[PDB]
Amino acid sequence: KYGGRFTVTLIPGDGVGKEITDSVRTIFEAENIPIDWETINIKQTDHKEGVYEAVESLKRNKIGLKGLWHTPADQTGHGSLNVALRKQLDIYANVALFKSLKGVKTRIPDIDLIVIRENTEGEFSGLEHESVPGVVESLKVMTRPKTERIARFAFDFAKKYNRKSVTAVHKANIMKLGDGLFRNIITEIGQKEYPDIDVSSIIVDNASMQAVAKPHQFDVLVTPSMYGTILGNIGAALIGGPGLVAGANFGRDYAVFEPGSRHVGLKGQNVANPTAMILSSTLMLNHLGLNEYATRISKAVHETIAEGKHTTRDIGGSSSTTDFTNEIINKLSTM
Amino acid sequence: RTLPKKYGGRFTVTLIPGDGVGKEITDSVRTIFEAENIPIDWETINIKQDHKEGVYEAVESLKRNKIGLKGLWHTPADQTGHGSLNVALRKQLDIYANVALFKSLKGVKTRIPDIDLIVIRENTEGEFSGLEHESVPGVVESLKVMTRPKTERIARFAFDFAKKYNRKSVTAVHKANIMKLGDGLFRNIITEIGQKEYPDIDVSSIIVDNASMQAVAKPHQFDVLVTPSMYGTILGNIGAALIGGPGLVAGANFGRDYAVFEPGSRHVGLDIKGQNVANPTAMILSSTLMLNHLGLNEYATRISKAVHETIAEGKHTTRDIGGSSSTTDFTNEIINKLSTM
Amino acid sequence: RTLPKKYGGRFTVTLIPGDGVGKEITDSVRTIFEAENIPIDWETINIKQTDHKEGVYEAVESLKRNKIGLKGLWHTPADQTGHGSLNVALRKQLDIYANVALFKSLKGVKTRIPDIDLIVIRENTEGEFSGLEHESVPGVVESLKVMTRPKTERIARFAFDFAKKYNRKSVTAVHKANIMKLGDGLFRNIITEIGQKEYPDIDVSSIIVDNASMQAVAKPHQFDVLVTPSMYGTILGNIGAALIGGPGLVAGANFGRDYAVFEPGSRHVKGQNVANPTAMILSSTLMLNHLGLNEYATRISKAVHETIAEGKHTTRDIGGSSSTTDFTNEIINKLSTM
Amino acid sequence: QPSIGRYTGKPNPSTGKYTVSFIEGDGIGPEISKSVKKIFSAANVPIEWESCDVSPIFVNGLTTIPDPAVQSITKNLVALKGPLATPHRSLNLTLRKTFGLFANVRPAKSIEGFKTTYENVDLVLIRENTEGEYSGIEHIVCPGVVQSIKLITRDASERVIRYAFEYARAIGRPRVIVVHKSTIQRLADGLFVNVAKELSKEYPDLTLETELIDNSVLKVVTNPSAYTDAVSVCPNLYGDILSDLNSGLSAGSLGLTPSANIGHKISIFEAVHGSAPDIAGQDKANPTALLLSSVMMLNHMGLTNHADQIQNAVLSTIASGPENRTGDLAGTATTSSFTEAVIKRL
Repeated sequence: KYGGRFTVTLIPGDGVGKEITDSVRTIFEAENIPIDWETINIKQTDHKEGVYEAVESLKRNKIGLKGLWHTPADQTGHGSLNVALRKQLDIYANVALFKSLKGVKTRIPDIDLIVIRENTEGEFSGLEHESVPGVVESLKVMTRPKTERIARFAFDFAKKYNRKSVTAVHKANIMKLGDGLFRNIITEIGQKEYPDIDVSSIIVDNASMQAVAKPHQFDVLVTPSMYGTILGNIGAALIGGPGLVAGANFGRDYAVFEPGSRHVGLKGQNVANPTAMILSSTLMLNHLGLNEYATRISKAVHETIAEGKHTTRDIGGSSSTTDFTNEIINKLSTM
Repeated sequence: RTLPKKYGGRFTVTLIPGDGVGKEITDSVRTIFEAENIPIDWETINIKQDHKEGVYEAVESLKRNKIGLKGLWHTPADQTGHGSLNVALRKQLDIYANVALFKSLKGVKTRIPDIDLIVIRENTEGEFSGLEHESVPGVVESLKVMTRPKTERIARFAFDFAKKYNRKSVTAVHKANIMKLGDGLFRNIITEIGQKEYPDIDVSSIIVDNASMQAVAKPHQFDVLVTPSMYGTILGNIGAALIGGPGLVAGANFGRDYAVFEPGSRHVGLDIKGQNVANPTAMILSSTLMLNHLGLNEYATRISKAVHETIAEGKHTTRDIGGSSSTTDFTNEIINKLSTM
Repeated sequence: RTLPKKYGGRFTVTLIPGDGVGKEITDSVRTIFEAENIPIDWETINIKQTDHKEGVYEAVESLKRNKIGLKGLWHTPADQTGHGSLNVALRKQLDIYANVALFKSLKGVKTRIPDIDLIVIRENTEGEFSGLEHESVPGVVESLKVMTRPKTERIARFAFDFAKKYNRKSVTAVHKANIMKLGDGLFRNIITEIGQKEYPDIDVSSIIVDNASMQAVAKPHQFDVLVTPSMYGTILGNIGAALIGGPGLVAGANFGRDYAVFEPGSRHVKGQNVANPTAMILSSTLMLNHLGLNEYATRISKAVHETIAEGKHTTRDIGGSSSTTDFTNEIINKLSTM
Repeated sequence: QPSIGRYTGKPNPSTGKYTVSFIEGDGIGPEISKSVKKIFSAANVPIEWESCDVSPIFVNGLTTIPDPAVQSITKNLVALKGPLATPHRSLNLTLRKTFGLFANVRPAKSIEGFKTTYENVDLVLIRENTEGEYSGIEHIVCPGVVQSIKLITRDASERVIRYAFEYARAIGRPRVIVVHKSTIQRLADGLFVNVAKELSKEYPDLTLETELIDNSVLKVVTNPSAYTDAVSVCPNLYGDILSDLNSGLSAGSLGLTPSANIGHKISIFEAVHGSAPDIAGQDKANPTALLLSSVMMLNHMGLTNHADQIQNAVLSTIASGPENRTGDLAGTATTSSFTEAVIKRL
């Protein structure tokens, strides 16, 4: 029996981003949710005036829902918006949820892993230079305060969602110093500050092999920037594609929700799967303290995709994104 | 990370509800907070039947979150500042300053009107760090310490607090007439730190027995009182009686890195034993001190106005301030003025 | 316990004599000191070329105990430049971050430019002294050096505090901010800011290092206290040495928060008993001042200035023909009659 | 056959048999090498062995490879090593440095008739071995801060990339796919891709595609078969991870995986699984991985007939029927019973 409307920043993205964003807008008005969108238009992933406006809007509203650009830049974590979010807002933790869905034909069933990845360092803060012709040199940093943050974040997350395992993924066998620092800080913070949670380590190459062969052994994966993308794409393939993967990005003061795989591989009008955007939408709702709304919307989409009717073409259906949205809205009125 | 735990605009705060009544008044706050849709996630700690695994879990939770809201146990230990939890907070977290706010409320019948005093008591020494022994039968000996660094902290805390909340008087309460060395040290350090570091604030001294008499007879002369552990409980209980009982007294406990909010009188004379009858005011008001500290406090002003308004109109008031409603009724009335606010 | 080690009025100080010539000049000080009956017990550390890692460890351990040290020379290229095991140990383990060299002209020494009085203070833990160098493709060497604000703040405060204490009126930061706009820019800026906010009574200024080199050999008098990064201090210091008649005349000291080590400021950059002990002796008096003695320091200082003023008994590098022993004995002689 | 790391032939003047260094290694090494010799003798192949020891000698603290083995392998131009345990510097890393091994070839194929979780996978990955994180430098910059320094060069890249082309041609595959990370936000990958495009024109029979490593893993895992007409190359950085993910697709472990280390003249062939000491002597080892590296070695030497003989029938087909296999493949056979079971259909 509330008394306010949250203003949340909405950054739809390109054409497909607008399609899937609109699906959420549609479901939200239909459920009559006390949310007013402050929608921002950026053109390119680098449109300078749009990035500034989006940043300024997140500074005001703190919460944000963000669609896709299917340029290579948005999908990898670079491009003006992503670096502005990371440098200006200090959004340091990327979370991706890979849960298997009831009616999706997958080679390995019943998957449930979370991948949390550090977002301000390593790959995202280097220097590269070509100082003699034909020689490129990279200089990257790993620091203890940044890795302490991401550790506490991952443990705090495990705690809150009753996960029992947190595994640090690193390459400390070769990078004995930097990735060694990473493995150690994670395991120490585990033993002194979070005893109820099982800490472990795995070398990233072994974790890749292990993830495609026996995914069930994993629960929460915490990794540096450089390995998160690879682990996240194995995760997306495991559960039936990028279209299914919820996501969230957190800083101390800001949160921005968005599909966890950046739709990397996911062509035509009104055919795209809106599920990742909708599920990210419900993570946002939980965060906002709504989440009664979130349980309903979540039930609706799981139910919809469970019955092979009205499903979108990437999970074996033949319906348009609109058809899928309307089916969901339909089960919502009768619930 | 010396900072309160916070992800994406939401604070995680430790919640330690306490016993049965503590859970009732704690739930009042939980209820008002969800109703106002405040960005706080409770990490609630169940201290099951000065049980050791629960105390460890609360300390550990406070180390992570830095901020806490704590209810009551109505055992004699919790009310006096002893018992496993309180010593853990004091020894492990070094929470050294206990603050109790005694402001008179608009609709409460009191023998002396318009009271506004603050009692700040030292929480790590004196009573709380002694040694006691019976070495020959029938003879008990106490060995207590008062040290200058601990008394300097509490002085600066008191003065910094007077500065922040525009109080103009700080009075040190002591027994230097008898304990010329120990309580002399206390009175001296407070008055020196006053003259050299806080000139805009009036420092003064009063012997504790005289302060007791003065507090029940002419409370208006006092502003901020600073006292050692041993006299703060007594001054605080006079304070509580003056404004209508323990159920109306906000409280806070501070360390350098930690803060824990809780009713300032420990609901001492908050008997009224029955189901759903206890006054949640002290817990709620302490709740708002916490909001202020977290930097929220738009929320704190609203919640504070709601409860002051609700108790000002004698309707829906709880039984200890002359009403006849349950704690639930009182909570719902507050939430009601909040939606229309 | 962070004071020099002292029992009943006697100080224990670390003595690291060095190589052959280091031992000659060190012995000169030992001799003058016993003659003046100074309350100092040497804890002498011999660093042998036949137990060397073990000698550096022993000298570090001795300085940790005593806090004060007097150090001679090795005339290997390593000791003269600030590298080599001892110097890095002093810098990494003891955090001795400030090198000071005193270039005062002496009364009886024939110099092309007269009456010089400059002090060069150089940062000793960063830049040159904390790089990384690698050859990753054959024929290509890459250097990676750091300049940090906390290290440069220390050295700034040190230099200003030093100017204050010894009534110097000018502190000039020497840098290369015209090319290294970021790193040496940081250095120039931090020095000049710390000057204006914390030491207003002292004139701050800046000079590009190449211009400072030209300016130092042509018109040295314009300078008072020079503060510089590691890489330029050696160069400025050697101009300083040449200006006053050579390395044999240059006092020096090295400071950390908890430690001090005194030693000739030019690192003496070879026959028996011919070397000039003046630098070592004068560094010896800087140590006495520091220890709070310094009545003793004024006397010893007057004795050597007086001895070199009269061209008799002077050592061969400042135009005399006497041995280091003759020079020492002359000084001790003026001391007894003092 | 690839012109890049071409095998200089020459059988033994007298025996009419090619000389091939061995390095049986340790743990299950001995019994797996034994099995390779019994199948090489039983199929009558033109090869005499020459077991080498490569135990890490130290010279100036820098790990060095014993001179007996150096001369043996430099002369024979080919070696076939089994597993070896983990002793200062890396044993495998010095091996590659001394023999000029620049390319690592890692096939991951499904076994016909053996039910694994993924099917119809036939992947080929060539990765650079010289530079990258192998020649990398780490150091502490400020008190809690590790900085890493990694190098990539045009020369070393135009070399794994040449080899990738010549190897695609040599096994009949249309596409070579260069795998890289965001090309515009890392000019190290930009250099690798440019070098690939420059060589593209000297190999008109081959199609060059480029792919983001993100996309490649998404595709390969959803549908491995989509890459069985291609040869992937990548910079040393992602090589470790990709090749181990491929082996997870084909088998669920490194147990059945062959590998080749190609140099300008020398080339070493090895299984990539461990020594597995706790199963040594007990006759439970699985020689398939080392056997398949034998095939790769034969093919590199030109003995194509023997290569297919020992691969085509043999262990490939004998891996059909559960009373064969071995403990690792939920089988019942023993390393001895397996070896002759293969000699059966040899």
